[PDB]
Amino acid sequence: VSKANVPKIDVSPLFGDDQAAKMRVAQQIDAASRDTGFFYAVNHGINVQRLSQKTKEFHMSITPEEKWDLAIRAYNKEHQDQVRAGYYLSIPGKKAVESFCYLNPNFTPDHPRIQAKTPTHEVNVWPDETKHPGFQDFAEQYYWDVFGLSSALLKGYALALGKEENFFARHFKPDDTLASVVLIRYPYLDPYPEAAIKTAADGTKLSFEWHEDVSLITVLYQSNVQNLQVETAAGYQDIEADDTGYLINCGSYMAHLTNNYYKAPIHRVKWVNAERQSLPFFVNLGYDSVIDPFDPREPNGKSDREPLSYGDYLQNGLVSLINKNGQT
Ligand SMILES: C[S@](=O)C[C@H](C(=O)O)N1C(=O)[C@@H](NC(=O)CCC[C@H](N)C(=O)O)[C@H]1S
Ligand SMILES: [Fe+2]
Repeated sequence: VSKANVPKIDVSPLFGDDQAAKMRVAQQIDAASRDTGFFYAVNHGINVQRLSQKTKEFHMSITPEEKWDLAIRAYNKEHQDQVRAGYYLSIPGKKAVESFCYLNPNFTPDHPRIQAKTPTHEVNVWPDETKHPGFQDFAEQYYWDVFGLSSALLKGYALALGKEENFFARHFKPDDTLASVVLIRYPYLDPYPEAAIKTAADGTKLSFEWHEDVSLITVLYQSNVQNLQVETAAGYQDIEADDTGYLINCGSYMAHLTNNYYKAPIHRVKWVNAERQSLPFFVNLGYDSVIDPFDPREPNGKSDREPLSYGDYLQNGLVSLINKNGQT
């Protein structure tokens, strides 16, 4: 299988005030977005080793009792309000992956969207502090650290598209973003259950089938175990692992907004019998954010797509994905 072109882009100018340097970053983002659709963000400023250590400590110490107590509705009918946030359980013998999802820490019981019980907004659930000292605080701070990186990246994408740098970022705000963190555990298992292994039409053993992301962009930390593949005209290609960088790609909202100038790349997860982490941040806008679709290939910038609200986009997409590839 050939290796995918995934360049490493030094994104540090996007945090500063050197506008020319920022355009040179934007060109690299443009190039990667028009090629395979992936790049690694390097010099991003985030302590990923500490993220992976705190995440390991949580995954390896949470107990079965705690998983039920935090479980989303799909696993625990008592928890009707938890569609998105909480624990996603494994099924020994059938489903290997397990994960924990949390949303904007500002979605508190007094937040006006929580009061209105607006879809896709939830108050996060957390384990007991004494059993997981430091974990909630760590995870909440991680949310804001990756939010800051994501805001810088959105400035780069906006420049790359010929827009002013706050074109996306002005819709990405601490008080209302629908962005989520997922702390995914892919375990080592001996024997590994065949029912937990899917098989692609080409024969490749998979843990998660082909999909486009439900996001504006995805900002991903993973361990140094190769597993991702991207579909290109060349066929599926392997994305090399880099546990020092953030793997970045566009989701299908970006594809809508840009009339597919920046495609949401189709990708999938190969089956690997290895204990590893996958820690995506899904960059979602606010529930009522609307960006007028455009097309940077057309002289007048005009597109024949209708405007779509982020909240409608997100609620439909999350359901569709579960229907396509199954409840994670
Ligand atoms: C790089 S790979 O595609 C990332 C990863 C994986 O399996 O490692 N994936 C997931 O997990 C899949 N994504 C989802 O199921 C969407 C989760 C959305 C989330 N529960 C939310 O409420 O925001 C996909 S995006
Ligand atoms: Fe994905």
